[PDB]
Amino acid sequence: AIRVYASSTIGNYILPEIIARYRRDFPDLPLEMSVGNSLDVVQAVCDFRVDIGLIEGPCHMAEIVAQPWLEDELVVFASPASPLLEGEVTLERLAAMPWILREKGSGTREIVDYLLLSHLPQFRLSMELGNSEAIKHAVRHGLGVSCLSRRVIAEQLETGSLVEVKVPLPPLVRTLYRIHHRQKSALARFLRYCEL
Amino acid sequence: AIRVYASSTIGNYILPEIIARYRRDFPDLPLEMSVGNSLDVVQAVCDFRVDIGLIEGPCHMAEIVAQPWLEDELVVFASPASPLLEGEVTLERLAAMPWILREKGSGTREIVDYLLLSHLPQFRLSMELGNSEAIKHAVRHGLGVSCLSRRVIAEQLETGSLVEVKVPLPPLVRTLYRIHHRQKHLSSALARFLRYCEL
Ligand SMILES: O=S([O-])[O-]
Ligand SMILES: O=S([O-])[O-]
Repeated sequence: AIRVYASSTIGNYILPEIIARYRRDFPDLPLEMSVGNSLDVVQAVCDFRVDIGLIEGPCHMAEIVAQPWLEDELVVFASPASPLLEGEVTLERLAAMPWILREKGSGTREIVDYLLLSHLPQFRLSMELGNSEAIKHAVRHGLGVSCLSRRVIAEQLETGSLVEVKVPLPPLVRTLYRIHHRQKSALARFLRYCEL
Repeated sequence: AIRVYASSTIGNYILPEIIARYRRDFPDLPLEMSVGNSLDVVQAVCDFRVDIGLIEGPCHMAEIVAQPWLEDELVVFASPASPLLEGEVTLERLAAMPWILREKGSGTREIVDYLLLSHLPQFRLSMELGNSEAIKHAVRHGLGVSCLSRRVIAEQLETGSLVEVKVPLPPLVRTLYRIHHRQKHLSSALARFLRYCEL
């Protein structure tokens, strides 16, 4: 049996298909998947409840072995009818927007705090939501702007109900990590399917 | 000064359109939205942390006033390659498929257990997932079968990545409840927001 805990982006937009490919080639092999945020994954790995954990924020703990797994780009997005789309986008223009952010303790919020909102002086924090679907649908209804992994809003980017905003910053690329406890099981068979 | 705590189905697929229309005609008034599961909302209203709660499961707590608000139709669904799609679907066939269900404390978990899972004897619980999106894509890739609100899987029901399964049972309709504390009856500004939540 394998126990995997993934953060929101991974557990909802990367992991389901991997399990499909895994349980296709290995039926009768158990897999219990749990999805929370990056903090919940880290604490669940520390408690010896899961075998491996997949996080989208950093993790600098002595008892945790973190290895880079995939790359992921966060994007500022807005509704197509947003005034931010017309004209040159600057830092001061982005700080003046109503930002809908993920709760503190999520990897998305921590990374965007480091790469983006760190340079938006006194950015207006309009709403804090505990999941990215509520953030996605709020932004597409013109309730503000946000920053999420491209995997979360991919379908809405192609459909058109959400438009990527050109940010005057280097691309907001982040690393998704695989973690496990140092002091801690057919994982090699499962880790095969997490390769590109 | 209005704070609303809603469950995952309501917060993700209903409230955004309402709040947008509300902030359009009333841009001044503040509006704080929080989304969790049904137990999150119930516990928050009991603790006076939020003015009103919107849930997708029953709530029978003593000092919580629950009133039906909307109706919501749950759907048994699977991938286009499931054996549940053809023949007469029976309860023994349904119980024999891998069921991906929500975590306990979700209104969806409690309602499908009462209206459906109670009638599938010895159903296999393949997985338990904390959110309906992971469920939606797990079944979309073929991991099994589940039951979610039609609002959650409407996009996929359209394109065909997910297919509705006919259940030999009455249509699985649930009631979305609006709750508040028996001690704190809702204010007048809160009432104006409720007009926008109605059909
Ligand atoms: O769920 S993640 O954004 O930590
Ligand atoms: O998240 S809901 O099912 O309470």
